[PDB]
Amino acid sequence: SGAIYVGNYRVVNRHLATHNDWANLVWEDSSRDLLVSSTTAQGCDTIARCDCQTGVYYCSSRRKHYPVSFSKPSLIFVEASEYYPARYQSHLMLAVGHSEPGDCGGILRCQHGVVGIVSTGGNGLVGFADVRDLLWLDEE
Ligand SMILES: CSc1ccccc1CC(=O)N1CCC[C@H]2C(=O)NC[C@H]21
Ligand SMILES: [Zn+2]
Repeated sequence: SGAIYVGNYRVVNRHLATHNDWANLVWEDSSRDLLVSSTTAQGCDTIARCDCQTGVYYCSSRRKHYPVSFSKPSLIFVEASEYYPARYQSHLMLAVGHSEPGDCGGILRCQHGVVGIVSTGGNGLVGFADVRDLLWLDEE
């Protein structure tokens, strides 16, 4: 589990969104595994606006933050899981690292801010849904 809290937005994995998220929906995209809902309180996270390929992510199944090198956002075939059939996720970045399903939501960050959230994994790879192209998270 986990979310990004920027401005009056809450960014979560679409597959982990709650009824309150869906009842206060701003935007969702199943191909990216992302959903954004509105919040009453303002958040403290800042979104990175960059092309970094190195950063640090939180792994809840290890209670640890790990430094990683990750790929540029791309269209990756991802194997079937409990929440999705086997399909080609978009805007996904891969790194070598440990993950189990409940680590979805952990933040990946660089020197500029939040880069994305854990979305997939398997065989020692972890997959992050990028948010750096969602410029509208910075306003309104
Ligand atoms: C961070 S999500 C994760 C991490 C480690 C293991 C599994 C998951 C998610 C998950 O349920 N599956 C099904 C089993 C095969 C895996 C794969 O290659 N793609 C999806 C993935
Ligand atoms: Zn950066």
